[PDB]
Amino acid sequence: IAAHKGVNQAPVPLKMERVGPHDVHIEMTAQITDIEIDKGKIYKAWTFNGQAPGPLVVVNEGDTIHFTLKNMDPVVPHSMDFHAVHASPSKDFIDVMPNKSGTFTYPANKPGVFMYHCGTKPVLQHIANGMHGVIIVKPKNGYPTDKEVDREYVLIQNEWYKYNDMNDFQNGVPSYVVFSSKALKPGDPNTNGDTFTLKEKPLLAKVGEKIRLYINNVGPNEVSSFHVVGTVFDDVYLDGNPNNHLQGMQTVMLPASGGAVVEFTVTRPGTYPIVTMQFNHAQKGAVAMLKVTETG
Amino acid sequence: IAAHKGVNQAPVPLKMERVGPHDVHIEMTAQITDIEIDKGKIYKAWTFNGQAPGPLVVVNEGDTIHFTLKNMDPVVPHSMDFHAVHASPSKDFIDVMPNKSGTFTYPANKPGVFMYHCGTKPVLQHIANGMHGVIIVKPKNGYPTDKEVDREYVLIQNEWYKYNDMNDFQNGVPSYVVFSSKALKPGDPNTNGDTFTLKEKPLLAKVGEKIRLYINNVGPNEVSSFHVVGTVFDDVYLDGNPNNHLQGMQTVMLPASGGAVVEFTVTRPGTYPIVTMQFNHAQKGAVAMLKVTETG
Amino acid sequence: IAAHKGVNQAPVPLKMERVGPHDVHIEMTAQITDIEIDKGKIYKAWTFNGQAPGPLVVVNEGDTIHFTLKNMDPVVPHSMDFHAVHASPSKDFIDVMPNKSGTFTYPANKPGVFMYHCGTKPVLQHIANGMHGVIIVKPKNGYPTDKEVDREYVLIQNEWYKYNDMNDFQNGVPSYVVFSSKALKPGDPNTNGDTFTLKEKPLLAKVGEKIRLYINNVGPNEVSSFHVVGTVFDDVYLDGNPNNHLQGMQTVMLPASGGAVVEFTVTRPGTYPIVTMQFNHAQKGAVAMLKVTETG
Ligand SMILES: [Cu+2]
Ligand SMILES: [Cu+2]
Ligand SMILES: [Cu+2]
Ligand SMILES: [Cu+2]
Ligand SMILES: [Cu+2]
Ligand SMILES: [Cu+2]
Ligand SMILES: [Cu+2]
Ligand SMILES: [Cu+2]
Ligand SMILES: [Cu+2]
Ligand SMILES: [Cu+2]
Ligand SMILES: [Cu+2]
Ligand SMILES: [Cu+2]
Ligand SMILES: [Cu+2]
Ligand SMILES: [Cu+2]
Ligand SMILES: [Cu+2]
Ligand SMILES: [Cu+2]
Ligand SMILES: [Cu+2]
Ligand SMILES: [Cu+2]
Ligand SMILES: [Cu+2]
Repeated sequence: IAAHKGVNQAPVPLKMERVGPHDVHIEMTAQITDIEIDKGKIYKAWTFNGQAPGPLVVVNEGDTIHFTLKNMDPVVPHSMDFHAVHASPSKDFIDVMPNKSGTFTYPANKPGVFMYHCGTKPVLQHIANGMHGVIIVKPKNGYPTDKEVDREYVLIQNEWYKYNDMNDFQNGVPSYVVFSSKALKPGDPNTNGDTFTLKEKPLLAKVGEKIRLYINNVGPNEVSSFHVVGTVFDDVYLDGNPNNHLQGMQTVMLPASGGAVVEFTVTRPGTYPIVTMQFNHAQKGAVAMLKVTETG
Repeated sequence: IAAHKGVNQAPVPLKMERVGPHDVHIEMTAQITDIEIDKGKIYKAWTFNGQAPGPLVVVNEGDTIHFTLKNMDPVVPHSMDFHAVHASPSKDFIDVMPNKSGTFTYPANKPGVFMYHCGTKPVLQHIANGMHGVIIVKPKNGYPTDKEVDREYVLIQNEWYKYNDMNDFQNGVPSYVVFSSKALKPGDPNTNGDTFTLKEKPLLAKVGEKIRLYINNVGPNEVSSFHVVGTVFDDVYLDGNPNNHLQGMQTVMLPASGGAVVEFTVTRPGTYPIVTMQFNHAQKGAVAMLKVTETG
Repeated sequence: IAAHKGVNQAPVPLKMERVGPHDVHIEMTAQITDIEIDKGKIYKAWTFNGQAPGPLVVVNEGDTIHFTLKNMDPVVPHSMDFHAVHASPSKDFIDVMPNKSGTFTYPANKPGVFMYHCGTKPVLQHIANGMHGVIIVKPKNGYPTDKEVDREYVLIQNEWYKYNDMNDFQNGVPSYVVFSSKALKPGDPNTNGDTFTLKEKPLLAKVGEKIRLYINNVGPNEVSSFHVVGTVFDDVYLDGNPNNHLQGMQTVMLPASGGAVVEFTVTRPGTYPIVTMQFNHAQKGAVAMLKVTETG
């Protein structure tokens, strides 16, 4: 796209603020931003806010979201579909033109770990170029295992293809499959989908801890066989709904867009890989690390 | 196949009749029928009854099915495997020769949303050429959410490959992935697996309704990441068995042949896409539409 | 690998012995062994104990495993990752050099049907060349349906690719997808992942029996849509954990490394195929047979 040549729009922070006990404002951008997805490999991503996957959104069950998209792309329209919400797609997930904004309002009434993504045709093009992310909706009544959890992180799986190549997006294997982590609390890492960051800068934990991961596989095209090496998931909540409780899972199958809350205990000091057990994907980048120390 | 050149056997209606409180007769054909799977693209499908996927069968839990297959194909044997039934495959899912009939009897004792397909070697060839469908077995005791459901439809996902090409069937990506709808009540649409019909003629519903979909992914080869845009599944029954209850799912993973009953609320007027979130497949056809109006 | 040319190391029996009420010794080898994966096709597999998948391990919930790997490969290091165990991967799933041994100790505290595999980088290479298997951990309190089960077997699904070809392992479709059976009791078959053995020598059962299968899809790369033709699964325990109970499933979705305990009734004499309903994989080998007779 001629109008994207040389474009590298600096990341813009997510803006959120609570405007009522059950109402929250969110403002995101659509923007074109260079991201290093593998060493020496820059992808001029289509993004929310200059991150791919996009920034983490966290709301409470029952919150109505008043969402603004400011489209900084100079030529391509963009839009937003939150899987968390009840909305009219043809009214509320509509396009925002270049250099314009749009505001849409809709409720998040279901707890869980939801994908969000651009909804502009061809949606495959917009998702594969980077316009995906996660919104967490916290359950009013928590999870039954909340009191056991010592530490928590968010991990997202996505693919990368040949650059803006619709034939490859439709018909080709992914060139890379990657993990990223998005911060929940101050000091947590906040990273983009790449083959290396969570190897070189592992997530951190302490011996004996029960860890919760909020996870989503945003695809666009693949499923995930999510596994933490050296442990077993004590508890799994499919899509992060507390009712969808499984126990003692080795591996959690995630559809494209699928989420989960998974919890597991790290019993011994060391480094614990986090993989998809679809090992062709792990070989192509989808391995993160958890470093477990006596202190944390 | 020389004997299929120029063959286009007109669709023949499914025949069913109840013959006892727990016994039902079903008569289907195997026949060779041209189907427009994408605009301008005719596939000379191997079918049950001239539809691909085949006609919908609905029975009650505990019904014994007395099934007749009349093979109209001039050269290829065909057969029937119902996933709903307990049967001896080597006696009861056997081949029927060209221009012959065969009758087989077997019980449907499990509620749910089952695949059916031809069982003739190579089974991949017979399924990929179009010989797939759904049989619904209604639970004796219903589902716990029956009283909440306002409206219901059946949707089926399938792939199409290069025509009768066993190399492609085994080794290639699908050329198209598609939805079809099969009628449960008078006036419901009844369509074949194609890239366009359920876009151009959306399923219909009314604002505020709880919708039930009976769904199955018949493959042959792919899994599905089933999602209704702009809603969340309130309740999901895996394979349509009432016991396999999930709540608040964004996306339902379906194996090849996998079924589900999914229920969701449409809160606002508009058009709601129905997708697999494996967006390479959605791009290749697997998007249906649900049009939600103030009246229905 | 020059040092593997002409190498065919005869299979060595698994060694296990109980050393305390909650402690078990296991000794395995890593070795290079020719396996006929399809008629006329020899794969010089990287194996545990000369089998691919490797030998079956069965322990009790709460058993600590004192595991020794004796590496007979003349040049490549190997290692062991049991999905059953809590361990420090960077201390306990480490490499054993050629012609050396290593001993590692770790608890199996979770019931279920777990993958095991080599953990040596590139792990895809080691798994795809054959270093995969299953460990069953028997639940202390059994399964709720134990008293209904008449007969049980273990089945494992795996893929085979072009020989030691990392490009194909990462980017290619499987050349073969296969089932194998591993013995639980004397007289049970014990076979390797190949396209033919369980067709030519079916598993055996008697009319009317409830059959339990302990199943795992070891991949490396594909998911499985596991189905027994002519029946429905009465009960399914995901990953073999008794809590993860489903009923009346036609088809069980297994992620890569995913396990299950599945139970089903065979009502009539005959031969019952066992498939993945991803029929491209079934066409490429993934069909086993169950022969059901009046006697067994
Ligand atoms: Cu309030
Ligand atoms: Cu507002
Ligand atoms: Cu966009
Ligand atoms: Cu892939
Ligand atoms: Cu703790
Ligand atoms: Cu799956
Ligand atoms: Cu693993
Ligand atoms: Cu009766
Ligand atoms: Cu009759
Ligand atoms: Cu047929
Ligand atoms: Cu595909
Ligand atoms: Cu209603
Ligand atoms: Cu979506
Ligand atoms: Cu004891
Ligand atoms: Cu010892
Ligand atoms: Cu190895
Ligand atoms: Cu495949
Ligand atoms: Cu019995
Ligand atoms: Cu089938």
